[PDB]
Order: sequence, then C-alpha cells, then structure tokens
Amino acid sequence: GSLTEDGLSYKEKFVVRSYEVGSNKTATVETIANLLQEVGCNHAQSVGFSATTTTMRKLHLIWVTARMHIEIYKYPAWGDVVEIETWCQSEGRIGTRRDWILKDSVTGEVTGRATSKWVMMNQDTRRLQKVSDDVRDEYLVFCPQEPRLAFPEENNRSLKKIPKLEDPAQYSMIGLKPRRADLDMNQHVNNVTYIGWVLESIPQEIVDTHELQVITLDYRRECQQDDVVDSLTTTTSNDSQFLHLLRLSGDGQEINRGTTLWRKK
Amino acid sequence: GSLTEDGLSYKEKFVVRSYEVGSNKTATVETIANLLQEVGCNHAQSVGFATTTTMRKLHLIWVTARMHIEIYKYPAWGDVVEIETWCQSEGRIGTRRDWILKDSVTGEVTGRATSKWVMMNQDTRRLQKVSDDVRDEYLVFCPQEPRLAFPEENNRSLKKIPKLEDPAQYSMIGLKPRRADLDMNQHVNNVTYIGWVLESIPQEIVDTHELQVITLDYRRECQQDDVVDSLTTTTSDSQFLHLLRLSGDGQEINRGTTLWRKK
Ligand SMILES: CCNC(=O)Nc1cc(C)on1
Ligand SMILES: CCNC(=O)Nc1cc(C)on1
Repeated sequence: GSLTEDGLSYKEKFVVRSYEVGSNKTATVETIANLLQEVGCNHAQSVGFSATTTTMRKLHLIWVTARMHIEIYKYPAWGDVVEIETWCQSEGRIGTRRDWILKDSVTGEVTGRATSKWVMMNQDTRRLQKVSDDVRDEYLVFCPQEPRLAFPEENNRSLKKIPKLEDPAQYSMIGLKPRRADLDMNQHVNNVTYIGWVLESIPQEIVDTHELQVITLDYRRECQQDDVVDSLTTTTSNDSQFLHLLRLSGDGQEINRGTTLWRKK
Repeated sequence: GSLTEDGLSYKEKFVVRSYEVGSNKTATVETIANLLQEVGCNHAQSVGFATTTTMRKLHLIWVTARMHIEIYKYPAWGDVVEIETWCQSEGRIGTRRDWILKDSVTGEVTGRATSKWVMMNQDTRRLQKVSDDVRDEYLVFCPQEPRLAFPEENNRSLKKIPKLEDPAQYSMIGLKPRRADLDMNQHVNNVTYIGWVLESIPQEIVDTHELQVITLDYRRECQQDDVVDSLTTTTSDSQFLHLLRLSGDGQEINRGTTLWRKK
C-alpha cells in the first residue's frame, strides 16, 4: 500500500482470502481482477485523484475501460501473499493505459500480468472524446517518462482486433443479471462482473480440466442495473481458445466481445 | 490474524476495499458477511481444522442453520475494521459461532453476528445429533463460560420466522449463481443467499434506509444449476419478511427477516 521510491508506480500486498478461491483451491480470475482494481484505485488516491483530475471534473469527463488483457501463469493459493505493482501511462490523445505485474511475495517470481486501455468520456452524453493537452499535463507528472510496458512483446495478444461471434454460438448462458454486490459506489456494474459473465458460457468440463491462461476483453457498451445479459462462446482452436460475446438478451445489443486461452492442468 | 492470549478466540483486522463498498460509500452487507466468514475460516485453521479427526472418519460436516447479523455503522472505503470470533457448544443441538465488529481507531463496537451450525452427513444430507467424542475435541478450543455476542435471552436471533404468504409484495425472480458464488467445494457460498434475500427489497428502500438487522434460516442448499426466486413483504423503522424458493417447484431454500433504519 505505498508508492515506489520514485512515485511513478504503486505497490500493494494481498493475502488470498478463503472465499476468493475456486474449486482448485486457487484464486479465481475475478479475485485477481478485483485485486488489480484495488491496487489501481489506491494508486489514483495516493496521488490526488477521485480517477478524475481537476480539469476532468470541471468538464464532466470520466475515464472508462475500452479493453482489458490479463495473463496468469500461477494462481495464488488461499493464504498466499501476492504482491501487485501498477502504473499509469499516456497514449497521446487516444486515452490512457494502466499496467500491472503480479508477483509471489516469497519467491519474487512474476505469476501474472495485466494491461488496460482507458478512453475519456462525458459522464452525461456518454460520448468518447480525445484527451486535451490541459488534462494530459495533470497526469503526466505521475507517469514514467520512458515507456514501461507489462506486455512489451513486438506483436502481443493485447493489441489484436477481436472478431464478432457468429450465431449459432457453440455454448451459451442466458438470463444473467447483476445484483447490488456487482454495482460500484456510483451504482454502475463493476468491470469485473463482465469478465465473470464472459466465462459463464465456458462449459464446466473445460473449467475442470483446464486453467485460464489469457483473457482479452473489449468493453463496447455498459450493462445497466436493470439489464439482462446473454453470454455466448465458440471453440476456435494442448491449448483451448474461445471467442466470446456478451449481448443484451432482448435486442441483442453488443456490450462486450473477447477471447480466452486455456491450458491443460 | 491471530488467536487471543488465551487461545479461545481469534482476531483479525481488515482494510475496506474500493470494490467492497456500495452507493453510500460504505461496506455492503455481503462484504461484512464475507469478512465474518474469512475470520471464522482462519480461526478454524489456526487450531487444526471446519471438520475434525472423527468428523472426517464418519463423513460428517458442519452446515449453517441460522444467521443473525446486526450493523450499527458500516465501515467506509479505507477504514480499518477489527473482527473477533469464537466458537461455542450447544449441547447436542450443534455449534454456535459469534462475532464482534469493531472500529480499529475508536475501539467502538460497530456490529455483531451469531450463527447456529448443525451436524450433517455430506452424502445423505441427514442431520446427525452431535456425539460425545466430537464435542470433546471441540470443547478444548471454546470458552468454558458462556460468551454470547447477543446475550439478551429471547432476543431477535432466537425467534421463530414465519413463512411468507403469496402474493409477495415485492419479488426478484430468475436469480442464478455464477462461478464467483461457488466455494472451493463447488457449493453456493452462504453469503450469496443473503444477497439474494435483499434483491427483492425495492431500490427506494435501499436509497433511504440502512440495513440494521438480518436474521436468515438456511432450510435447503441451492445447487450450482438451480434458479432462485426472492420474495419480500413489508410487515411494519421498516421490517420485511423474506422467502427464497426454487423457481420451478417453489421448494423453500431460505426464510428470513430484515430491519431497516432511516438515514
Ligand atoms: C484507477 C482505477 N483503476 C481501475 O479501476 N482498474 C481496474 C482494473 C480492473 C480489472 O478493472 N478496473
Ligand atoms: C469455520 C467457518 N466459518 C464460517 O464459514 N462462517 C461463516 C460466516 C458467514 C456469514 O458464513 N459462514
């Protein structure tokens, strides 16, 4: 729970809780996602945000997720101490980037890593806008000046166009609804719930024999508190790959589209 | 994260996480419920468990029968909350687990909980009366004198809960658990039932009142592939009667009561 020596990144340690683990006695993908969100919120708070800046609050602007990419090598067990390091970076006028590094506190080894793309949006009109110079200045003094990427790769999985799932979907999970636990302090559906909804259409047999290694997820539209989501999946592929689609049950309005990679246990 | 000086209770501190808070910027009832479960699991682990040597041999496990939680002040995001838990025996009826919620800064009691646990065979799901051999290995970790978080004889935690009669005033149907709701043994987490109970409370009541008390009976377990209907009726401060039942046959899984205060 502290900024690093240069104040250009934040570090936090977590002990994995009993209710945070799944069938394999290891932290669920949603627990990891929540832990990334927690270390990110505290980083924004430790430098004077609320993650809006002074100019963003004046112009009724907020940061919204556009893409999420998480890769796990080892899921921490119940009781294990995991340490996460996060940092923000500017992507010119497209928006901002937030990266994460997951580590084992005992061995120091990197057991996972994440990256997210954030676009600026007017709170009310919901219209995405390009980042102005005045706002870009207010967050550049908290970002590393040299590019520091959790996924440095010359042609990585985090920056690839995701196709649209064509009907009929191989697998599906219908009538998914958020509850009050899924909503945040601003009554909006938590970004992590969409990850959990995406994986609900993965069959229970794949979950019992494989471990989720990678998950890329695009956030096309928000699901309202009183909305109902349909989760769709199709095997595309020792490794399994799937195409995903979250859409509103009625009109079929797309809210999310993603991909997952799984490996044998 | 340590047993107290006498080793007859466990204490643990928690910093309230950003995703654990609701609209009012304070910890949700399910976050508190999860924090009670966490401190309870660690207490069982710190003493060698929550099944025991003879319980494993007989294919026996502890199941919740009743939950009673009272909150006076919900902790804010960033606040440090300290919980103290302890186990006690209830003859051969079962076991009891109590909790005390406190503010780490002021030391004030901001909440308290109590739960009744029944002995069940994991396979046949039959309730077994607790034997003398298992009560001996459980008594060495319990206070010998009765220590009750709700000492009031015949209070809100020990009262018969009636069955909600149709038509329910409010309802929330088609509730389903996801993988996040299942525990390491693939069973639906006890806290999900609390959240499902409160889903039938209207959004207007939540926006103007705070949940002060919640008593909840656990009649039957909801399977991974099951669908629940949540029912509520105002009986009254606001009071409600609750009923969780399976969507199809209407099989009762839970019944409870909630008390709310104006903000
Ligand atoms: C400054 C706040 N940062 C975030 O909210 N980060 C995340 C991470 C995930 C996952 O969802 N939100
Ligand atoms: C020894 C394990 N104790 C519990 O599981 N306690 C709880 C508390 C709540 C709530 O649900 N389970």
